[PDB]
Amino acid sequence: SVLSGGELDKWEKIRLRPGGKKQYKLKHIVWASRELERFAVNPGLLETSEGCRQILGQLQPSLQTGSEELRSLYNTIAVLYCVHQRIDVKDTKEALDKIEEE
Amino acid sequence: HQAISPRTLNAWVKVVEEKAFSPEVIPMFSALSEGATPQDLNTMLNTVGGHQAAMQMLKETINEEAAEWDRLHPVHAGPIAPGQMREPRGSDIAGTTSTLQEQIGWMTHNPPIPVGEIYKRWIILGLNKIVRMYS
Repeated sequence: SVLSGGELDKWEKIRLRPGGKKQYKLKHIVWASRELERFAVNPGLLETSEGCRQILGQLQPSLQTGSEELRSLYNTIAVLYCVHQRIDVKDTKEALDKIEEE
Repeated sequence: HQAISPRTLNAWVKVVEEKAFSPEVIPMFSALSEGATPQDLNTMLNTVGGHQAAMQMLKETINEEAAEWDRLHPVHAGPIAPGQMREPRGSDIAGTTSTLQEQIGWMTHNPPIPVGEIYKRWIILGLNKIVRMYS
C-alpha cells in the first residue's frame, strides 16, 4: 500500500490550504492512483520518496504550460513526498515550499 | 552522465496511453530509449501503469533472455586483466545486479559491451510478443 499506519495519521492532519478547514483524506491517495493510471503512469511509484520524486519531475513541465489539468495531482503528490520523507507540513503550501527549495 | 529525462518518460507513457501495445509502441520505445543504460530501461518499464499482465509477460521475457544469454556466454576461468571488468551476466545486462558505474564502464569500453542495446533487444522481443497477443 502507499502509507503506513503512522504516515496515515500524519496525512490526515494536513490541510489543503494554510489555516483552511478541509484536510487530506485517504480518498486523495486513491484519486491520485487512478489519475496516474489514466495517463499510463504506474501508481506504485507513489509508495516511495524516489517514485513521488520521479513523478513530480514528470508533472512539472505541464504546470509550465498554463494548463492546470495536473495541478491537484501534483499537489497531492508533493504532500505525499514530504510525508514519505518525514518532512512535517501543515498544508499543501508548506509542502510545495519544501519541494520549491529541494 | 545524465539519466533518462522526465520529458522522455512523458513521451514514453504518452505512447503507451495512446497506443498500448499496438505495433507502433515498438519504434517509439526504441527511439525514446536512445542511449539508455539498463538502469534507464528499467526506469522506463517501471513507469508504465495500467498494463499489469503485459508488464508481467514482458518481465518473464526478460528472464528467459537473461537465462539464455548466460548459457551462450559462459564466463572465462581465472581472474581478469588489470581489474578491467567482470564479464556481464544476463542479470547485469538487465540492470538487476549491475551498477550504473558498471553499466557505463561496459558501455564506454574499448571495445564496448553495449549492455543497454542488448537489454533493449530483449525488451523489444518481449514487446513483439505482447503486440502479437493483443492484435
